Amino acid sequence: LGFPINFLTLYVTVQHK
Amino acid sequence: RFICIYPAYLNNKKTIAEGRRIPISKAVENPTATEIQDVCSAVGLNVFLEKNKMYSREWNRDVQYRGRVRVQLKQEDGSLCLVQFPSRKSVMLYAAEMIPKLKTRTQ
Amino acid sequence: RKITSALRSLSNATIINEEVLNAMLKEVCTALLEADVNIKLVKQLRENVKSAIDLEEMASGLNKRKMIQHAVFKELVKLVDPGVKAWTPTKGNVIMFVGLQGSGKTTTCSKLAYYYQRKGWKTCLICADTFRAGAFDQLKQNATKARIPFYGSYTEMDPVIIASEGVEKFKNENFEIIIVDTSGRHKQEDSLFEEMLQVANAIQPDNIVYVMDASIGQACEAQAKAFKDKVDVASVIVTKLDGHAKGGGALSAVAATKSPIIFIGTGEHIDDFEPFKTQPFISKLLGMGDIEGLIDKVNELKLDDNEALIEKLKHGQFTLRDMYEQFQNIMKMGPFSQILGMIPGFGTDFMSKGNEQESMARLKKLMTIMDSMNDQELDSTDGAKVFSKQPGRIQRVARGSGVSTRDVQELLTQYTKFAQMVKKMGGIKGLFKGGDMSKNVSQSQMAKLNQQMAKMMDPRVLHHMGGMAGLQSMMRQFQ
Amino acid sequence: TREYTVNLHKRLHGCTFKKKAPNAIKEIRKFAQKAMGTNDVRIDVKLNKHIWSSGIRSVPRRVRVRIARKRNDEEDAKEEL
Amino acid sequence: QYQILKYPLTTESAMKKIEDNNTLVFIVDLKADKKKIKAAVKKMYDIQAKKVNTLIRPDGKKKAYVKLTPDYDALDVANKI
Amino acid sequence: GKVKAGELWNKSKDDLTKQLAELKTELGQLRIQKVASSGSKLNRIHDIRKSIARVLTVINAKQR
RNA sequence: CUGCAAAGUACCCUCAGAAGGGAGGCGAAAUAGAGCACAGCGAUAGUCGGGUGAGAACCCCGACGGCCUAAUGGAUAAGGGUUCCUCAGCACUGCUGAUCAGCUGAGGGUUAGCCGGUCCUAAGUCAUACCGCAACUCGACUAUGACGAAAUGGGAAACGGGUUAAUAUUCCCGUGCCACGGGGUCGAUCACGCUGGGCAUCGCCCAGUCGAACCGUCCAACUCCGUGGAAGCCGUAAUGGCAGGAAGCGGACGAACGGCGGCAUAGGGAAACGUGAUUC
RNA sequence: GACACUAAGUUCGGCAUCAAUAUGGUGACCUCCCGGGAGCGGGGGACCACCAGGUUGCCUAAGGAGGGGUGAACCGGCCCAGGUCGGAAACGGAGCAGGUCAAAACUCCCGUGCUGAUCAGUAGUGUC
Repeated sequence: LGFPINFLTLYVTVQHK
Repeated sequence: RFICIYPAYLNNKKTIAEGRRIPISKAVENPTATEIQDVCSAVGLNVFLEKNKMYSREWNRDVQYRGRVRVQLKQEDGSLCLVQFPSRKSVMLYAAEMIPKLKTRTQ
Repeated sequence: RKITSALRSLSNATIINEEVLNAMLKEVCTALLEADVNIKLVKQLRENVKSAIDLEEMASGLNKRKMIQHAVFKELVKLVDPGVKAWTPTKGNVIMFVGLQGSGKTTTCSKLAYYYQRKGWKTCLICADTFRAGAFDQLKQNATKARIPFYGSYTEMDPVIIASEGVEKFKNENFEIIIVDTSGRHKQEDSLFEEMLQVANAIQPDNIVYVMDASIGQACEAQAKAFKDKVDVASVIVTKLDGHAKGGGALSAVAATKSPIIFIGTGEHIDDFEPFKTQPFISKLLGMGDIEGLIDKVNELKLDDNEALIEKLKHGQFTLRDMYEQFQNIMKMGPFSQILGMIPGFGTDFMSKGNEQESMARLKKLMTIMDSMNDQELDSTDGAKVFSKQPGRIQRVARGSGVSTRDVQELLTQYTKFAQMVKKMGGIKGLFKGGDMSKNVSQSQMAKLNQQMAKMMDPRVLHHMGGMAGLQSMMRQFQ
Repeated sequence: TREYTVNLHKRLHGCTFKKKAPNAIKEIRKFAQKAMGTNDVRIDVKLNKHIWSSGIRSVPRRVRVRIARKRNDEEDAKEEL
Repeated sequence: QYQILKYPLTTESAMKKIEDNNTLVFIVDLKADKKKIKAAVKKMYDIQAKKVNTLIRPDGKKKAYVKLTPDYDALDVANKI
Repeated sequence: GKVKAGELWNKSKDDLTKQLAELKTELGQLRIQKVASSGSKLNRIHDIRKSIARVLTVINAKQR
């Protein structure tokens, strides 16, 4: 859980300028 | 030292507390800082547009609703730049009257 | 840093090797100093390294290449420290913080005070750095920040007076851990080193901690030796490890004092003291020091969770929006990166490899947007839906949070994607349940059911396992 | 919550005899549903055992049943007496 | 030319056999049989093979349960890979 | 790929054998991670096999 | 015959749902959006609560009520071939439904010196040689060789305990072993004792009370030797036996998947961890 | 003793409860100025709603300026974290969430007017 949830959260913030 | 003219000042759709500075009878639909600058610069007034500034009493964040316009009244020595423009009220009003004439509005 | 790549550089094929090694050795060895350049040392390391080889082999059942590492890593700790503990406190403790000018003594004293106050001890900070006039105000302010009382022992006419007032204050305020912050001084300044020795004989300190900056160079050896010979000093604090200095000074200090390195100073924040020891540098240094990190994951998570100290808030009750709670973890999951975020994407991210904190500042801004939402929207089974049916609500939230309409829809879209791993099954709902009836309590539940009897180290282990929001997914995949 | 005497069992004779027990169980459910509008029809096992006492074919002509209503939604919980 | 050993078989069951009965499990070639598996294993891991038991599959490979001597003992051999 | 036919013929009879036993080892270690995580890089575990085939082919052509 | 190009459908509503639908977006075109201009049977069976679930008459828990007793129980041959176990599912299949499955998908699972194959030979079969035939992939005899038994022919050697989601006399622990009419156990019943269960006016009713292969030892029957010396005696369920020596007495050879001791301060069991007997 | 009538007691229900004014507030909106580079600082008029306790109409069978509640996602007023906007700053503004309320609105319970029914059977008077 901690991986995706945290990684998607991470990947989203970077991509959305 | 130039003065400040926010579209809220010339908006007939705004109440007093919302930032209107001139009588509704003379106010205008939805003046845009651009239009304000375009009519002022075309009278011999020295003015520059502060495109991104936003009026504090303006809850909206859109574009048509923001920006600021700066006009030079007096000159460093003291003489008014244009005799017909003493106060700020003078400019506001002059603007409120000329915008509903801009081709872009009569269209 | 770019040697820390020699690491995976380097892991690849195993069709070549010893050369691979010595190069890498030299390569690594280059990016450092190297031997004989700033000191002298290195020969030693790069030696000891070798030594081993022609005396060992990787226990079978394991590719050599790897092993090499354990040893590399292993020597690396060895060169900038190797640690386990922590200090053993008694009824009454009086410690000194000593070291070169600018090493981090005053900040470390405040960190120690906060660390132990949380452990239930009565701390008293003693500002005895008189040379620097601004220095007493500095510790006074830190004391206020951590809520640890501060005595500004500025009757320096005799150590005896300092002892008198420290004794009186400790008694009247039931202090049981006195931390004496001394002024920075050169290891060769006879008058000041003599003053430090004098202060020590009068105050009767248990522990004398040498605060050493991680960036300290070749002179770390002479500095550690001089402080040790003149003030008896046992134990060390290695500061500024949040920088990129390799930290070899730690090995130098360890080698000549034989006193263990109790704590690591990471950041400038009052709670950024820890503990990790040489393991994390070892990890540092490797690409796993986003494995090692996930100590930080665990170690600092038990933090969650106990007695609701988290200010109810944190992941806990805030945990309802889970969505609110997930934002806190991502908040503390920023915070700051334990391992590489697997993340599931790349799309510009434009390097997007890291910023912390910047990552945590983002979660905070999303939190401020949700601060503009109301209970109906926050506790709704599908908060995104409540705004699809009533788009007027979007406009209000944006107004109150000083954000744009698009920013709120973005948060809503992100929440949607979040709730979906969280959804990844079952999504929100099974995680919230488990999540509202469990999560901590739903590891707590588990915490209460499968602690008991476990010592504190054991409970942190268990808390890390919980943690897991897929450990249940691990366990069911296991089966 | 009250005590009631279920006949409707008499009606179970209108079905052949080798199946009277299941018919019984249904009649009790419908009886308690009715009279007793606010009464869901959970039948405690005791009642089931009562009817099935002498086998599927030899149901008694009557059973005394103690039943309880909670008021809101219309449930009922019912047992033997 | 084909090689005898393919790869270790790691599974729960293979672990119990390693820990408690001390054997190693491999995937391999079947037609290695059994002698060949015993020799190959020895020469690769430097050990003494006491017995080999073989099964075809299904997988399309072959599985060999190779039990080592007590002094070799097996947890260690497997740990280095 | 990384190992060409010319380079194999270039090598001595002894260097082929040494190169051979080297490739086998890379292979064996790839298969190892092979059973318990795969680091990798599929293109190579396949190349290792072909490389080995080439060497053996050449050893045969040359007479060792 | 997707399309010029993946532009192969973002976002939102709905739903148990990465399904589907609505809305919307792309393109000249989406009617170009993906294989794309149900009782009958000697087996009449459920009912009440509860669990899970979007959904429960039939999926699971408990209680009550029943069905099968040479079988609806246990172990297996052939044959099947992964149907086994786990997890996720429900468009297909299931005489209704299904959250269930022998279904769909993905993973996992079968471990041997002492179990069996393998070895031997059976009825018989094939091959080579010989000979025949127009000729052979054809044909009988004779030679030589080989084949021909997995429950169920012959046969070197393993028991007890433990362990997995799924194997087990194979793995693990310990120990053992090999090659180079009459006799009588299980079961069943009876008697009495011990353990624990049920029922409750009776004092009865139920279950258990265990423990291998193997190693060692013992014997009946049959046959035979010595002694002895029957002329009517010995013996059987019955036939029968004898001076070509009967009974008796003493010996030799000599059985069980049987007894007894070990194997076991092995294993197993919540506990007691029995003893005799009958029919066998 | 038994009945009646007026006064009247108990209880559970029903229906219904103005208008126009002064002074002081709060709020909203409009309209004029002065000052200022912004956020603004300062001052004069007008209208509407509501509140506090205060009159009176010549007003109704009654009509007290009573006591709660809710205050809605926003859409009443205040105080407004954060964030936002103006500002180099100091600060100031708009303002969600949150809190709050003599004074948007909406609602109860009081009292007060008639009013079914109930219970009591006392107070008087009258009859046979």
